[PDB]
Amino acid sequence: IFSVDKVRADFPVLSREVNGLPLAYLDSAASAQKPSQVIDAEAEFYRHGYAAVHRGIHTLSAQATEKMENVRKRASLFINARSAEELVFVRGTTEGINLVANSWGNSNVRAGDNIIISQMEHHANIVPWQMLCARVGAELRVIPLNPDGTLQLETLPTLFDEKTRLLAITHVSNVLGTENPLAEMITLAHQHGAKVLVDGAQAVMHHPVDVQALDCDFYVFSGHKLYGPTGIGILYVKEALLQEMPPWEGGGSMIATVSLSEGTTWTKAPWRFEAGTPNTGGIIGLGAALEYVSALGLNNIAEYEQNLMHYALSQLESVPDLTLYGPQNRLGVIAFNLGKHHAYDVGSFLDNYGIAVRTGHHCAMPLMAYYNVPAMCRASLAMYNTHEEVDRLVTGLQRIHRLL
Amino acid sequence: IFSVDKVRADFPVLSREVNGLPLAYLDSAASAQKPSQVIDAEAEFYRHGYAAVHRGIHTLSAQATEKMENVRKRASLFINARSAEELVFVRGTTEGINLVANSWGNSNVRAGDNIIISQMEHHANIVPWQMLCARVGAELRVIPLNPDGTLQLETLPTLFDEKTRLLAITHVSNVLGTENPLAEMITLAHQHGAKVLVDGAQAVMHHPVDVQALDCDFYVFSGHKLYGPTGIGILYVKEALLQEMPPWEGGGSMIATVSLSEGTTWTKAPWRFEAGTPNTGGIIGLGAALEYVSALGLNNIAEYEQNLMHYALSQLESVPDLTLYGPQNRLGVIAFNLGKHHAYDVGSFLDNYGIAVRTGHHCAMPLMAYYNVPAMCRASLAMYNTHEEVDRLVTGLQRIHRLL
Amino acid sequence: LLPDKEKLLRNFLRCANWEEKYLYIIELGQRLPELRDEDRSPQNSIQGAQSQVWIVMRQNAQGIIELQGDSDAAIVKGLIAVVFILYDQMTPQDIVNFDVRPWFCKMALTQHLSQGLEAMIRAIRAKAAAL
Amino acid sequence: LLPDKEKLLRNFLRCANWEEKYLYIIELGQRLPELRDEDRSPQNSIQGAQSQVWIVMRQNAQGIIELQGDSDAAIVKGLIAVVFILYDQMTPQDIVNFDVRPWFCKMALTQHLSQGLEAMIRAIRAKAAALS
Repeated sequence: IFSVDKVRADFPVLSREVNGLPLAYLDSAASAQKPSQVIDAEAEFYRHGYAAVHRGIHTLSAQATEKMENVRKRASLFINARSAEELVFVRGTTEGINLVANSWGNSNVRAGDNIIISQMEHHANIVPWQMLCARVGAELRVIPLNPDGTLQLETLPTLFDEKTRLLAITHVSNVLGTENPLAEMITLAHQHGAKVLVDGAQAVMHHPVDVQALDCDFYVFSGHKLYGPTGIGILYVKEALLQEMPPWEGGGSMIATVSLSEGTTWTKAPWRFEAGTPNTGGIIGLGAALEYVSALGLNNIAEYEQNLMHYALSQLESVPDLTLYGPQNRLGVIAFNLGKHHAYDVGSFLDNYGIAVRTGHHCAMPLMAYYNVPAMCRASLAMYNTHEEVDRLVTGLQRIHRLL
Repeated sequence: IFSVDKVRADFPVLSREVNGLPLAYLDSAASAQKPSQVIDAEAEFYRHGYAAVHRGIHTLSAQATEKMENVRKRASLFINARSAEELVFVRGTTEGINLVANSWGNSNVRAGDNIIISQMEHHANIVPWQMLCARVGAELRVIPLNPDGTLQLETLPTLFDEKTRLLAITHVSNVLGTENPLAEMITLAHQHGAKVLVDGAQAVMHHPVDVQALDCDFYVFSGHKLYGPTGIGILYVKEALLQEMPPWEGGGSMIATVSLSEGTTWTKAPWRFEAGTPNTGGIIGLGAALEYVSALGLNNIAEYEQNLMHYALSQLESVPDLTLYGPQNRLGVIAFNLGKHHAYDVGSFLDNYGIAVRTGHHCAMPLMAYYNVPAMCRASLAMYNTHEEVDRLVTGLQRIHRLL
Repeated sequence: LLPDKEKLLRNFLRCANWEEKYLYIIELGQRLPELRDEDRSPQNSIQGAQSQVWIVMRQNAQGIIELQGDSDAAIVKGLIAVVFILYDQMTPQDIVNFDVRPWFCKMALTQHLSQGLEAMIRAIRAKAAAL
Repeated sequence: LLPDKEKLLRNFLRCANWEEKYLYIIELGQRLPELRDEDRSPQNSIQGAQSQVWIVMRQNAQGIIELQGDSDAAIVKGLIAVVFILYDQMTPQDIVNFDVRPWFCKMALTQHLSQGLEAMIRAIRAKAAALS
């Protein structure tokens, strides 16, 4: 079984006092706290074995390169990819989506084509495709939303045509916690000739993800949202497509020869999309966090998180004039608004009570405009949050409702 | 004054045994070891105050945003830029040069123009400009090298012209240790209406740098070579030239608005080129590293480094058939070959003596080509390298020559 | 109406805790007169405060400046009112040369909240200097 | 001539320390038959070996694989020699199915030195698989 006490024992920030009170971090969706294991992994790699990682000659460099490739293999086993050479290291889901849009996009989308996204999509899953459409001259069609935070799938027949090139969809929505039918939408997309990219920046930390079961052609996620360090993230690409995509950033490592009179040639897959010195410590920490989460078992995490979400949704009914956004079966996050009170005030107060929630548009403004609001308050229910923190949040919401 | 014992004290890696023998890390020019100060700044930030940094409403998030911006100010004051808003966080010198070439290149370089590089440039300062000249159909021009590894400045007349848009030069060469005259090149390039980009990745860690005394238009450097964490790098840009450049990566935070019907509007400088979540941990560590170095004082460090370099050059005169590349007034790195023996074999034997030196083309194939060689060995004398390591290298080279 | 900077700072320091201070700010914002729907336009919108903010400045029948404001956020409107108080009954030059810093320091706002108020003050000072 | 994998492993484990083992690799490289100037072309180049490595494989009159190579790095050439010794007198299927991991385990070449060796093994297995 799962024991949130032992788990919280490992995150040191969970001992901070925010504004004179013990901190209750409810913004893991914005970024997850890192256990002591990941901090120590990174810091130890730094202390007793740091060196360059470009197949160097001396022992330390070759060991560091081995370590980085082992981390890549662990990450490939995580999502269940066929080959470790189908995962590229990036800065995060944002840079991964940009890379896919520039590399694969600029060579696979032209004038007259069209790209399909959802109205719930994060800005990271919206802006790159807009830039691409503006560059090549393609159309961007949006999957509408239903009031309950789910996709109007019945509109799919009128959005996919012989010219649909890509479906960039979100796995778990970082605002509504909705989970889209990835396999079915992906089957429909593959029936037309349009690839599929999946933004799972929010889905990985809750349940197991199987890039071969979804058949998605691109999958992305960020490391700071998986209890690991920042600056690192994973972009999985089907080997078939990845072996044919040109290079994005240009420099050292990703090349095979560099001549000022005979041109330049590029290296094989994964590395061709990893210019300059990679974030070695970040990769060490990301592997450490992967090992941690796997040791805890994603299914126990998901069971605990679903029970905690049900408890919190039951408790938030005793808050008058609260308005929630998303389906009942949401994951990880609750978006809401306390009466006619602006989200900024609800959040400022909650934080003055030591409670940390995110307030505003959450890099998902089209969602806001759909919902006819200017902002929302999101709270994250991570694996290290307790029922007592849910009670503190309901308490703060009720006291704010009174005082306002 | 300086004291290398107390300095080595802060480097845990400098107590590691390689192949059974005390390590002598002479590969800092490919990557510098970190003092426990940087490791610990990053670990403490992860342990006692981590949170997303997007001007979050809760205390941890606002504190983290202030920490990142204070590190940005420390960066701007290190190189001595006018404004802290004249610096952008990137992953490294490679990504920074790619960004300069894509944001500022596509709009300031048209067909018919010509860019000017040098024959000793790193690949990160060669590949981006080649890709750019391919995208816009411009011509790439090169400043040749003299036998002594110094630039043939005389050939500047036949290279600069009214179509010359940019001069991309390296402050110090990672292979020869040569230090090009940046001020005069920059004056001559500005007289031709050409901007100047300076890859100073090998210069910031040996002596003080002043982007106003040089008047360069763009400056780049990476932190993993600055004794700081990986995946973090500084791109300085002139405020005038920066506030006009279009945004490169698209995502969250770097947008003022994101409308699927009225287009996407951008946000002001630096933050326009910081898509998605920035490496907060890397940035904290880079602040720590800058603090440590500033404490040690670049002047004392340069004194000790020139002393160690002159000692190493005096002691290497007793190694038979040793060919050195570069001028006598080099900084940080010695590039050599041992007789006719290949670089890989010398490096391999040295490694098995505990001596970590790099072997290969050092991401500078045109340099290798100019020197009629297929590869060199490079040994870097950092601020923590002693005389004993110099003697060990000399003895190892002697033994390698006798045995081979 | 709104109290003067003297009574404002006094009644603020008289607050017993930070909750009372924040509620007093929300109330001060509540006191601000309603903004004309015409003035609630982009030409009068401010940016950088994380919430919609409108601030219109105009010289009355004299060289004196009159300020109207609104913000979709309660505490933001309260800060608008605090500013209006600090810049109450002053000509463009008097606003250009008035040091609001010691007032906020004696109110300790940056230590309990920080940049949106700075942006509002900058916009008001830009208007006053243009005048 | 080059020793068989059995004699190779025996003589290598007979090495008292490591310098002898590295010079034995260097020598084994120095025993290879020279490479035709025609075969040292970009069509026979191997990447990831941190040195210019040429390797050519071809089936003779039978279904037997005949290998040749060269490297501007002595120890890389010795690795070429050792890989050739391990894969000697075999058809493409024998090459694909043969697991070479335990021989390296018995000679300890990744704990001493090994990624260019991985590049060589992968390229040879790719040629064998394309042939079978």
